[PDB]
Amino acid sequence: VFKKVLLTGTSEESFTAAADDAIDRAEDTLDNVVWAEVVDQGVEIGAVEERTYQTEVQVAFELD
Amino acid sequence: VFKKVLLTGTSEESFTAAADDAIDRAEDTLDNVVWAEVVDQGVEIGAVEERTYQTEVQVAFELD
Amino acid sequence: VFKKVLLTGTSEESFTAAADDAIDRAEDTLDNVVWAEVVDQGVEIGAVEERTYQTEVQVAFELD
Amino acid sequence: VFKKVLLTGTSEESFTAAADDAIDRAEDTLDNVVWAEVVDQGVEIGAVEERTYQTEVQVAFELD
Amino acid sequence: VFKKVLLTGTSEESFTAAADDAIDRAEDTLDNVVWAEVVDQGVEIGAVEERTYQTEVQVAFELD
Amino acid sequence: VFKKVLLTGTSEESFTAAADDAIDRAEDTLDNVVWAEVVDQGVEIGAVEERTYQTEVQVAFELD
Amino acid sequence: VFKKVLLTGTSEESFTAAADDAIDRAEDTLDNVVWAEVVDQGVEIGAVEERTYQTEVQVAFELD
Amino acid sequence: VFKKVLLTGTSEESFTAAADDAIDRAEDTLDNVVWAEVVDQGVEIGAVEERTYQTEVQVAFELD
Amino acid sequence: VFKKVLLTGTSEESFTAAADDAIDRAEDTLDNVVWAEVVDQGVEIGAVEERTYQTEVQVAFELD
Amino acid sequence: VFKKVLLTGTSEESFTAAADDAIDRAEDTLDNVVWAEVVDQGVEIGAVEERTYQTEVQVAFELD
Amino acid sequence: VFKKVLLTGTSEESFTAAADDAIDRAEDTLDNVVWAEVVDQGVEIGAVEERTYQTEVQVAFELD
Amino acid sequence: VFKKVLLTGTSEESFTAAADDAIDRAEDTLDNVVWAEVVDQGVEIGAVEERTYQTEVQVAFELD
Ligand SMILES: Cc1cc2nc3c(=O)[nH]c(=O)nc-3n(C[C@H](O)[C@H](O)[C@H](O)CO)c2cc1C
Ligand SMILES: Cc1cc2nc3c(=O)[nH]c(=O)nc-3n(C[C@H](O)[C@H](O)[C@H](O)CO)c2cc1C
Ligand SMILES: Cc1cc2nc3c(=O)[nH]c(=O)nc-3n(C[C@H](O)[C@H](O)[C@H](O)CO)c2cc1C
Ligand SMILES: Cc1cc2nc3c(=O)[nH]c(=O)nc-3n(C[C@H](O)[C@H](O)[C@H](O)CO)c2cc1C
Ligand SMILES: Cc1cc2nc3c(=O)[nH]c(=O)nc-3n(C[C@H](O)[C@H](O)[C@H](O)CO)c2cc1C
Ligand SMILES: Cc1cc2nc3c(=O)[nH]c(=O)nc-3n(C[C@H](O)[C@H](O)[C@H](O)CO)c2cc1C
Ligand SMILES: Cc1cc2nc3c(=O)[nH]c(=O)nc-3n(C[C@H](O)[C@H](O)[C@H](O)CO)c2cc1C
Ligand SMILES: Cc1cc2nc3c(=O)[nH]c(=O)nc-3n(C[C@H](O)[C@H](O)[C@H](O)CO)c2cc1C
Ligand SMILES: Cc1cc2nc3c(=O)[nH]c(=O)nc-3n(C[C@H](O)[C@H](O)[C@H](O)CO)c2cc1C
Ligand SMILES: Cc1cc2nc3c(=O)[nH]c(=O)nc-3n(C[C@H](O)[C@H](O)[C@H](O)CO)c2cc1C
Ligand SMILES: Cc1cc2nc3c(=O)[nH]c(=O)nc-3n(C[C@H](O)[C@H](O)[C@H](O)CO)c2cc1C
Ligand SMILES: Cc1cc2nc3c(=O)[nH]c(=O)nc-3n(C[C@H](O)[C@H](O)[C@H](O)CO)c2cc1C
Ligand SMILES: [Cl-]
Ligand SMILES: [Cl-]
Ligand SMILES: [Cl-]
Ligand SMILES: [Cl-]
Ligand SMILES: [Mg+2]
Ligand SMILES: [Mg+2]
Ligand SMILES: [Mg+2]
Ligand SMILES: [Mg+2]
Ligand SMILES: [Mg+2]
Ligand SMILES: [Mg+2]
Ligand SMILES: [Mg+2]
Ligand SMILES: [Mg+2]
Ligand SMILES: [Mg+2]
Ligand SMILES: [Mg+2]
Ligand SMILES: [Mg+2]
Ligand SMILES: [Mg+2]
Ligand SMILES: [Mg+2]
Ligand SMILES: [Mg+2]
Ligand SMILES: [Mg+2]
Ligand SMILES: [Mg+2]
Ligand SMILES: [Mg+2]
Ligand SMILES: [Mg+2]
Ligand SMILES: [Mg+2]
Ligand SMILES: [Mg+2]
Ligand SMILES: [Mg+2]
Ligand SMILES: [Mg+2]
Ligand SMILES: [Mg+2]
Ligand SMILES: [Mg+2]
Ligand code: NA
Ligand code: NA
Ligand code: NA
Ligand code: NA
Repeated sequence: VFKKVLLTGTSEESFTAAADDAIDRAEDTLDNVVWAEVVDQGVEIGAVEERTYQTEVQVAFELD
Repeated sequence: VFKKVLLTGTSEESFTAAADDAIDRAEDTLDNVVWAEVVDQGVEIGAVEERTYQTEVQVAFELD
Repeated sequence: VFKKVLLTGTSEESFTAAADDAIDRAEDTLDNVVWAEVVDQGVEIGAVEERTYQTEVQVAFELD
Repeated sequence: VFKKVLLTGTSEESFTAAADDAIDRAEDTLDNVVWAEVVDQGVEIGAVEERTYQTEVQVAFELD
Repeated sequence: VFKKVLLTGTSEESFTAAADDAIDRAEDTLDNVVWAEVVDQGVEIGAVEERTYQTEVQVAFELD
Repeated sequence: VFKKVLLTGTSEESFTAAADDAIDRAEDTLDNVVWAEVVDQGVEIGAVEERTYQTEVQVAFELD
Repeated sequence: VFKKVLLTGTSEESFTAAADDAIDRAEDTLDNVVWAEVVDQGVEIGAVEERTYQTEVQVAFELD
Repeated sequence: VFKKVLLTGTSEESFTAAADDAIDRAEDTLDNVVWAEVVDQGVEIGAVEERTYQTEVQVAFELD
Repeated sequence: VFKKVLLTGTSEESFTAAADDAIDRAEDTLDNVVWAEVVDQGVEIGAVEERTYQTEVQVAFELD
Repeated sequence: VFKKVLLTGTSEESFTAAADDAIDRAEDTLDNVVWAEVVDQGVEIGAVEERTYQTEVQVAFELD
Repeated sequence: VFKKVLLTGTSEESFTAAADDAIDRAEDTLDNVVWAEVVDQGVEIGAVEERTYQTEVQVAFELD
Repeated sequence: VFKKVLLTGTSEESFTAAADDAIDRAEDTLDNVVWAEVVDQGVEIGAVEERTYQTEVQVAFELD
């Protein structure tokens, strides 16, 4: 059985790095992270010093 | 990093109040709730005394 | 077996009340109305005296 | 010919009132506003004093 | 309030049995599982001995 | 001209049999049922003795 | 209150004429047909003498 | 950079001609119109003398 | 078993004729073309002498 | 690099077996079939002796 | 009230840089640009010297 | 007439480079590749040495 958690990563560099940011967080607290599916991307502009890229992923991990 | 939990709030009054019901629950058990996105709305009719409005939200909260 | 009918309710007050308007109509002519799913919302503005909120629902009822 | 503008209204009270907020703004600056279609709803929580309901609408107006 | 968890069940027999596999897992660790919604189905072919059917479900459970 | 009715079939056995349940019902009351399109699947769990599979279909029938 | 019926019109000439075919049928049996929304288009090729264009519409009519 | 405007054209003749109606309007007031994407089609029936076909397009134009 | 190929037809006349253009091409090189499903429509404007209507279809053909 | 082909399998027994029918066909003519994603399901009723279940899959295979 | 404009940025380097290209343009002519949502990505290949990445964004800005 | 093939490119570096990987493959075996549309992105994590970014594209090429 796989379970997914819906995480939004951020990065001041790129959409790819914002995906990695979410995946890094999942791997910090979850065992057996197997894949991620991009479900949304955006950019925070007027509440941040630099533009922040965001990539939202469903991060899948195998249960047990 | 933001994480979302997928909650359905209920209310006998309105769709807005059913959204608040889910958000209240998230704020009970989660720190740093930042926003909610409506993903579905419905009404329970024939298993309840009064019509119950339901609003399903992805409730986003900042990790750490 | 459940069947759905696709109804748009209207109200000069709110989206919730426009949903109720469609559900009321379904309950007038159908037995065993069990639930409704919101599929669209809109507002009629320039052909009405007051803004009219509209909520379109799939209203489910149990057959037999 | 109709044209649509994509507006997000806000309200501290309800999703219906947040729709009205966007429609009010369209009627301030546009002639012949005829209808609005709800395309999204959400709630701002952790950057506001009170929860703020948001309703995003495509507001249609007749050209000429 | 209902909460959903996004689980992918697997089975070497059928899509229905892969749904049951996810639901079984939810019932192992969650109280008050009330319903599941199918959101995706697939088949793993070239990394398994036998084809494995997969059914991804949002499994809803009542909070409290 | 074809018309569709939106029916949810149920079964304690499988998604396929729940589709048949809706189609059987359509064929009971309609002439010239030609095809069905699956639009949703789910499982009722916590209000039934046994899990009940549900398959929602648009059942198409030729008018005249 | 508006209700919609989901009809597929056919024509050997065009998608527009296939829409009219469904609308004609609705106007034959329904009072107060107000609008139609195109939801799908297709072409039947290998079971017909000539290609047949099909346009599927939700045909809306005002109740009462 | 391209920008899109969301226009609904109308015609008493066809969906193609309703698309042209929106595109004509865009070309009246915009320079460098490059393409259009159909996003919706419908028919106005019960508020017009003759059925009116409508085609909604995102009309893209190159900025500068 | 049916297979689909994803083709975009073009025409200087209409969306229907652009669908036929793709279907003609499929029938040139494929046996047993049975149906087509419209998946997108658009208009090329600023790189062509005359506006070109485009209709994208999944063209289904029976294998064997 | 993976490539997908869009196949509809059929079966007089079940949706799972109709998926297998498409996958079998892909494995007949393609090397390195790795997975399939269900994209649609339906039932042919009024042109067949027995109801025929259909499952449409994107069948993925590794190139080279 | 927020308003969105639908812009496609281009870049010969990356999808992230194509998003920035659209956002830069919005910030050139609009005050209070607050966020952008990615709605599509593509690559222009056979009408350009080098591949051009494109990222289409809804760019949101606060009115007033 | 344009035809599309549905390819998933991979890269250990970025989503943009994974798109290029699919496009490179299409240009290896196809003449007149004109554009690509991103339809999905993901990351393979727990079956690879390094995270692998994947970008799925519909790659369009002109027939003849
Ligand atoms: C993808 C994305 C979507 C956003 N959507 C909203 C929104 O709908 N409403 C909103 O108030 N702020 C939104 N924001 C945040 C906005 O940019 C700003 O930080 C907040 O408005 C401050 O309260 C969004 C930010 C991002 C990156
Ligand atoms: C939005 C919504 C969707 C529902 N969908 C279903 C359904 O698909 N099948 C079902 O058995 N009950 C459904 N119900 C519950 C139904 O109204 C009733 O309470 C149950 O059927 C009792 O078992 C739904 C209720 C709501 C509010
Ligand atoms: C949600 C919604 C969508 C509508 N869409 C259309 C449309 O696409 N075309 C149209 O002519 N009128 C549309 N109208 C009606 C419009 O506001 C006006 O009453 C009619 O144009 C009068 O013929 C719509 C109204 C609502 C509430
Ligand atoms: C519907 C909605 C969606 C939002 N989405 C985002 C988002 O994707 N990323 C983000 O940083 N903030 C988002 N926000 C804003 C967030 O709540 C907060 O105000 C900002 O993060 C401050 O920078 C959103 C707000 C709303 C109301
Ligand atoms: C529904 C489904 C979707 C999949 N999608 C992907 C994918 O996008 N990329 C991938 O590398 N593997 C995918 N796989 C796994 C693939 O079949 C194989 O096991 C892995 O490629 C091994 O690394 C998928 C498997 C299933 C069942
Ligand atoms: C596919 C599916 C969806 C459902 N969705 C809802 C829902 O949104 N809200 C709800 O109260 N019950 C829902 N139910 C019914 C739920 O399981 C239970 O029977 C009712 O909550 C009893 O009132 C659903 C059941 C099914 C099978
Ligand atoms: C838009 C459209 C979709 C169709 N889809 C299917 C299908 O999924 N399966 C099928 O057997 N026939 C389908 N057909 C019918 C097919 O062309 C042929 O008439 C039947 O296969 C005969 O049994 C479709 C026809 C049209 C116009
Ligand atoms: C595509 C389309 C959608 C429409 N949707 C609506 C609607 O949701 N509600 C409505 O009142 N009128 C709608 N209308 C307008 C309706 O036909 C009639 O002109 C108005 O109801 C008059 O107020 C629509 C018209 C078209 C062409
Ligand atoms: C439906 C449609 C969509 C198009 N989308 C794009 C696009 O996203 N980017 C682009 O550069 N050109 C696009 N074009 C082509 C554009 O009109 C023009 O021919 C090219 O920009 C020349 O390089 C599109 C054309 C059509 C018909
Ligand atoms: C999923 C599915 C969808 C279909 N859609 C259509 C359709 O849109 N139009 C049609 O003529 N036949 C359709 N058919 C075929 C229909 O049942 C019948 O075999 C044909 O109408 C014979 O020409 C479909 C069949 C299936 C299984
Ligand atoms: C995302 C994207 C989508 C496009 N879609 C189309 C299309 O549907 N039809 C078309 O003629 N050109 C399209 N083009 C443009 C195509 O690559 C080429 O520049 C034009 O065909 C020249 O007229 C598209 C380009 C991009 C980047
Ligand atoms: C976007 C993406 C989606 C995937 N989906 C699935 C899936 O649904 N089921 C699965 O078994 N593996 C999936 N995988 C593959 C998974 O990560 C792992 O390699 C396989 O499970 C090994 O059999 C996917 C991989 C990617 C990159
Ligand atoms: Cl989710
Ligand atoms: Cl828009
Ligand atoms: Cl329907
Ligand atoms: Cl495809
Ligand atoms: Mg930096
Ligand atoms: Mg988002
Ligand atoms: Mg009360
Ligand atoms: Mg729901
Ligand atoms: Mg009042
Ligand atoms: Mg509507
Ligand atoms: Mg107040
Ligand atoms: Mg939003
Ligand atoms: Mg076995
Ligand atoms: Mg999946
Ligand atoms: Mg049994
Ligand atoms: Mg459902
Ligand atoms: Mg003729
Ligand atoms: Mg169809
Ligand atoms: Mg005329
Ligand atoms: Mg519309
Ligand atoms: Mg001509
Ligand atoms: Mg297109
Ligand atoms: Mg048998
Ligand atoms: Mg289908
Ligand atoms: Mg360079
Ligand atoms: Mg695009
Ligand atoms: Mg490297
Ligand atoms: Mg994918
Ligand atoms: Na989730
Ligand atoms: Na219906
Ligand atoms: Na817009
Ligand atoms: Na394809």
